[PDB]
Amino acid sequence: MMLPKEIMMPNDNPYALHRVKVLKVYSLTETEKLFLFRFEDPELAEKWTFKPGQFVQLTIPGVGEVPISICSSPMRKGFFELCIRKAGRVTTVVHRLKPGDTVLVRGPYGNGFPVDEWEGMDLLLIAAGLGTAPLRSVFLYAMDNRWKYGNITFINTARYGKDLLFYKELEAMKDLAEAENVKIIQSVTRDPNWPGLKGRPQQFIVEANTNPKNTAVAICGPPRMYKSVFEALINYGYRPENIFVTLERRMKCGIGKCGHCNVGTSTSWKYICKDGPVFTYFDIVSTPGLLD
Amino acid sequence: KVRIGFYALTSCYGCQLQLAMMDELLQLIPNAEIVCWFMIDRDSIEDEKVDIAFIEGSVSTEEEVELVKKIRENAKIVVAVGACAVQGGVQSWSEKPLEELWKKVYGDAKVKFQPKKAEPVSKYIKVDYNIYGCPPEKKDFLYALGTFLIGSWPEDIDYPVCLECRLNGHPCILLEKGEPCLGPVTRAGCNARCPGFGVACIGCRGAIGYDVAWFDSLAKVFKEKGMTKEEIIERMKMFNGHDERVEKMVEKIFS
Amino acid sequence: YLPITIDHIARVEGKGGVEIIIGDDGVKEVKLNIIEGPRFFEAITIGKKLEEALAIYPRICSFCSAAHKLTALEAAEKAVGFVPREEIQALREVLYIGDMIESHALHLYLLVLPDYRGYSSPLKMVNEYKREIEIALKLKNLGTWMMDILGSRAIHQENAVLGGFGKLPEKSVLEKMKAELREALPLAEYTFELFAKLEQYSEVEGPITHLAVKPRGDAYGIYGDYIKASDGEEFPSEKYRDYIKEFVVEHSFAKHSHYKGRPFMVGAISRVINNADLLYGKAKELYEANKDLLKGTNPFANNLAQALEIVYFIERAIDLLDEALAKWPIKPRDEVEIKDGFGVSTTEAPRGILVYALKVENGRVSYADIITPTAFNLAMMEEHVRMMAEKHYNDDPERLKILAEMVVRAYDPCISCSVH
Ligand SMILES: Cc1cc2nc3c(=O)[nH]c(=O)nc-3n(C[C@H](O)[C@H](O)[C@H](O)COP(=O)(O)OP(=O)(O)OC[C@H]3O[C@@H](n4cnc5c(N)ncnc54)[C@H](O)[C@@H]3O)c2cc1C
Ligand SMILES: NC(=O)c1ccc[n+]([C@@H]2O[C@H](COP(=O)([O-])OP(=O)(O)OC[C@H]3O[C@@H](n4cnc5c(N)ncnc54)[C@H](OP(=O)(O)O)[C@@H]3O)[C@@H](O)[C@H]2O)c1
Ligand code: NFU
Ligand code: SF4
Ligand code: SF4
Ligand code: SF4
Ligand code: FES
Ligand SMILES: [Mg+2]
Repeated sequence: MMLPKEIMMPNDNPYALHRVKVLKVYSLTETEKLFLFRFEDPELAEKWTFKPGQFVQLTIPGVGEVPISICSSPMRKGFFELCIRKAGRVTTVVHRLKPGDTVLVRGPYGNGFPVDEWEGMDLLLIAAGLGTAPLRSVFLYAMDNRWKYGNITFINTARYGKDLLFYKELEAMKDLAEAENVKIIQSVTRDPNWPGLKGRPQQFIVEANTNPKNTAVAICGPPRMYKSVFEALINYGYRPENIFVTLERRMKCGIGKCGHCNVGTSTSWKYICKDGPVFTYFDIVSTPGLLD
Repeated sequence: KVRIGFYALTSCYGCQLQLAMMDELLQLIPNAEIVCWFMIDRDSIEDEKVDIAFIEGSVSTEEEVELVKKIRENAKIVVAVGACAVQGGVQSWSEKPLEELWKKVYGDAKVKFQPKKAEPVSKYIKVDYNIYGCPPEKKDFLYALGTFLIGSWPEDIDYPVCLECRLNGHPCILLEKGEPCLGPVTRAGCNARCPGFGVACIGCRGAIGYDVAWFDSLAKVFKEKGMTKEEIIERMKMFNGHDERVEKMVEKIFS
Repeated sequence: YLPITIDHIARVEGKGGVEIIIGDDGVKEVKLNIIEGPRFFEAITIGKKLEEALAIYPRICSFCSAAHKLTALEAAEKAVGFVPREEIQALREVLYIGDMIESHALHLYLLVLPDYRGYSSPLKMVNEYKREIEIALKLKNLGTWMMDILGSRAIHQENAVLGGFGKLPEKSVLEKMKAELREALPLAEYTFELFAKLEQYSEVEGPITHLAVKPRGDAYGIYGDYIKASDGEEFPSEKYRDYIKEFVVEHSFAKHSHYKGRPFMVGAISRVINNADLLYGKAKELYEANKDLLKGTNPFANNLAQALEIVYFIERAIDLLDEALAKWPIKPRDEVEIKDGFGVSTTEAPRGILVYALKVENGRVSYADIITPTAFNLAMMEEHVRMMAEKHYNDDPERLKILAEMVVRAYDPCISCSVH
């Protein structure tokens, strides 16, 4: 968002960090934990609002900072949630955080999904692997604002059945969601012994309950699945002007100075922290190299 | 308290001396318990359980291979300190076999102790982290010890000395005088000491890992300025004598 | 019974071990086991380029890296027929004095002070003997900062190139160095008093052959062309192997040395005994006052001689800095062309005489011979440990071990330079 004096401090320092406390730790998968945070400043906690799809810079003191997307809805005011996978140094230190500990956060950064201009149209969310958390934010924003959006579909896929993000929440939500114009599809790709569904999301796009001409599509996951998902969506009649995807590059600041999250070419040179992380379909089509 | 042990293989004790001459070492005593460091302590026990083991020197004795196997058994983290432990040091500059050097130095006499050619510690055990230099910088020791005390680990360096040479504004010896500077392939952290004093880098901190040390490009640059192949190879193998990349990469550009 | 063995000797440079072979008639045999691995510096440098081979000679030890670097530069310059300018030689002497200050202060305060003060580590002496550790750190920092300014660093100096320096500091830095030496002179005085208060054990009283270098010029110093003896005779530096014999013992990786068939001693006490009359200033006043303690018969006078040498070398460094500042500005380095030759340089290390014999053939090293002070001192160390052990025979093993370790540490042994 455009929060003043709390996103850049009264000292006008964009690198200034806010003190937050971890209240709940929940292990989703083996290398995955869901963290519930709140700002130790009550006014800052009550004033901090974000957009679905935006990210924050989580500074573990003495180790470094990492960019994490927000998975909770912005209308759950006071608290925000982060889902973090153990990939290396900083995340190894993060996974040792027990409730009641204090960590530093600045944000929110980037542009989220344009959920304000998605008013009065269907929602199709396609989440692969770790991309469920930003789409969890979008999904919970849609569920809190159900009267605004039409039929919504949530496709969540993972390599194994134990690596599905928010499997318990989405499985518990499926009842009364099927009656509330919400369809949840959860599938695995490399697990042929999984009792549930199997296959890639492009197989389950046909099983969606969304009107193809009036649907907003949000895709999050590895860059390699994007081309196949684009082919499937274009074949079924989803308009290319409504397809949105998220990309990841190396980030050190999140404000546009370190120059590490660069994509594109000399014709269209862009930065993830300033021009994304949400990109449109035509941006992905025009310049190669944004995928893989 | 973190249990730290400093062990001496065949070395000049430069790394232990560098750690001992730091004024910040007085801050390590309240936060860490030094188990084995014979240079400063006399009550130090060799066979004890240490959280982090710092190993100095090359493996130039059979008893040293037994000691490093014991250290790997007894340590949760094994850290190789210095060029001698990381890449064999300057003792591995010569490719001549052990008996030739022994006959040249000690003549035809017996010592009853068994020596061997200088090899890095990584050949006999698994070193989790490395500290580079000869001797390593005080900043390297500070960063490594502090990150270990916080529970993290140091970040490996994959950038050349030229980075710190260009941050400090030092004149480039390779562009002006054509001197054989090994800086473009040597790991940073020394703040470009030798190029800042007008000398050329001899690569004490070692060549960059992760297969991004370009000896072929540097050999071509040296070849344009009138150096034979063997001079370039000896220069690059001064501290990188256990590197299999150097010979192949230079012979590629000279073929 | 069983030998009394110290597998690893602490607060001593390098890896070593004493072996006291006990017997019916007191002590029977003493072996000084040197388990530090051989690095073959005299063989790995053969056939290597001269400038590149000089950069790795200071890697023999860290306590006397500047000693090795400057002695190697002297040997190489003698081989190639080059004469350094007077101001460059003065700055090299200041760097060598910095090495001597650092090594002597480090030895005295962190290796032979804790065993006299009843501790097992200088890190345990932070709260009780606070002022002693503070002055220790100040002297060590002065030496380290002199080496950082002149050489590239305190260990393995890189600014010392063939024919001078790669880059010389500005004049104000030299003025600050002189001011800091003036401030550190009282610390040297306190160090000398503190080490005069200590004890020279009478169990090791005996006649010693003291070898030291004859200084060049008319002052106590480090550079020299002649080697003196307590027996009165003197021989040229290049003729060292006619009078000194190197032989290999079957219990150490080092070569023991003999002088006329007998062990001898090199070090600070030998320097004082041989060249006492060349001292000037507060060093000469202190030597004249305390000549009774500085008898060339007890190896434990070496620590006091080191304190006296610190006192002398602070003033000597001040004077050399004045001489160098008289000729400002200074060109950092002279162009040296490498002709063939054979140069032998005997500069006086903090622990004794350092002999560097280098032969140059077509810009490359063809013959290298290094004899280090500890290799000189090992035979006398064995003899004096034998007499100490026979004096303290059949006592408690711990007391014998600690007293033998104190005798060994009196020689400030650098095991790394022994094997080179
Ligand atoms: C917009 C965005 C949203 C993200 N959302 C999430 C999320 O919801 N959950 C989650 O688990 N992870 C998320 N990540 C990835 C997360 O930033 C990395 O897992 C983390 O930075 C790597 O930590 P590490 O300890 O492995 O660092 P190391 O591998 O040790 O590397 C150190 C530095 O590398 C940088 N870095 C490494 N990988 C990445 C990366 N993928 N993106 C940016 N910088 C990186 C960081 O600055 C980090 O400090 C997101 C990344 C981006 C760019
Ligand atoms: N957090 C967010 O909101 C967000 C947003 C954007 C990006 N991301 C990033 O996206 C990644 C998430 O994915 P992941 O790394 O966890 O993936 P992964 O599980 O390691 O592999 C991709 C998964 O998608 C399946 N898949 C489906 N269609 C595919 C296709 N066409 N090509 C390839 N795979 C296809 C794969 O099947 P196979 O195993 O058979 O290939 C596998 O199950 C993370 O790097 C995450 O940080 C996250
Ligand atoms: N002093 C001294 Fe050394 Ni480390 C010995 N022996 C070499 O100069
Ligand atoms: S790496 Fe260098 S400083 Fe360390 S022990 Fe080896 S030679 Fe000495
Ligand atoms: S002098 Fe050496 S280290 Fe410095 S920029 Fe030039 S090549 Fe790189
Ligand atoms: S410039 Fe090269 S030789 Fe000099 S300290 Fe740095 S890495 Fe070592
Ligand atoms: S994260 Fe630094 S430029 Fe975007
Ligand atoms: Mg020798």
